[PDB]
Amino acid sequence: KYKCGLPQPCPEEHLSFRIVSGAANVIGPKICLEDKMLMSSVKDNVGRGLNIALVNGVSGELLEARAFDMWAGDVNDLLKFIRPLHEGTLVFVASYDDPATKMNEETRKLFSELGSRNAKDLAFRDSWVFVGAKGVQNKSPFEQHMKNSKHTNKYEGWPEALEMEGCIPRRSIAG
Ligand SMILES: CC(=O)O[C@H](C)C[N+](C)(C)C
Repeated sequence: KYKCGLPQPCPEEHLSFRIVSGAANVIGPKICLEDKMLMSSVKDNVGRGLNIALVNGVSGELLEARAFDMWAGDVNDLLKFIRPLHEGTLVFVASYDDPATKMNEETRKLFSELGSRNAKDLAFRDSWVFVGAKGVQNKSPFEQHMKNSKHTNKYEGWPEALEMEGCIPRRSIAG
């Protein structure tokens, strides 16, 4: 195993990452970058809702990681966290339990501008993992979504946890 437990390394200056979303309302998510856990139950920084790590796209430094309660939290807290990002900031997102109840149109639009295809349709108890970036042009290649649906839900009441891994190119110091 290589960085973050991937089966292959990420060469050419790329950042290795792995995200696992939550399982129902009992197993928290985790976000790994370059073999370091940005968010996990061991770091004790995850919670129900959206678990978001903001990362410098040049250095890979963690700027901040926070969980946002999407059931009872004020969505303006989430919005203040994700709106004023510098160009190239990477945005790692893992849902836990319910990512959607407090999401509003402004939040869906901002995630879309960060590269999300699934934010526009996110609904109660969906599973979602996503890596976006401030200034991305096309949609992100790192996004998975599972709808909360009784026919397919792994759990009584919730969809399965998602696992996503990959290699992210570094931004240059140019500019
Ligand atoms: C700038 C741009 O392009 O962005 C980056 C590459 C990141 N992701 C995550 C989206 C992949």
